[PDB]
Amino acid sequence: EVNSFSGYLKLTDNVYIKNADIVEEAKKVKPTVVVNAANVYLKHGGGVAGALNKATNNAMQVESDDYIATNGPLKVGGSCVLSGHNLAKHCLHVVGPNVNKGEDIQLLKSAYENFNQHEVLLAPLLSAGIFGADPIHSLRVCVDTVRTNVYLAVFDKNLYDKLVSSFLE
Ligand SMILES: CC(C)[C@H](Nc1ncnc2[nH]c(S(C)(=O)=O)cc12)c1ccc2c(c1)S(=O)(=O)CCC2
Repeated sequence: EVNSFSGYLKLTDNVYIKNADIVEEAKKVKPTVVVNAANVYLKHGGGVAGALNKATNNAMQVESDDYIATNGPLKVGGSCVLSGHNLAKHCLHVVGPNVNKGEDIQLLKSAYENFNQHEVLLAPLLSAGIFGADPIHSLRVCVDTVRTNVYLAVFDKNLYDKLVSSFLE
């Protein structure tokens, strides 16, 4: 079956959320698009990007190095479409701002705007974790910006519960 997301809670008409590991969701669902929380040189060294690369047995990193050699780095707030390998038809590599490294939080709107070129996506919460954005603010920007159908996988029950409570205020 196509895009068989299960156990998500619908927040708005086009935003759904689950307490789940995006790598395990991608292997089960085989979505048309999985979003990677990338950096501008597509170096998948840890966190979500490192885990998605490891699940492709490093094929995503080799493909990413070839893209950067020909095209140069991405900009913060930008994206590129590459192969999904065994995880999806396509991977949309999106660069959210890293607030812990001084990047502008306003670019989080530009980052989520890349999702609107794809009808259905499996995604992480952009700029959260060690990128330093406030995760409740990242969910609000996602809900206000994305107009296509996005399934957010957030792999922490404590954070998932705080995000659903904040949305339902
Ligand atoms: C907030 C946090 C619970 C979330 N983590 C995750 N969310 C969803 N699926 C996950 N799998 C794994 S794993 C066990 O394969 O490493 C982690 C994970 C997350 C969301 C966004 C970002 C990060 C982390 S980061 O990697 O710190 C920096 C880039 C932006």
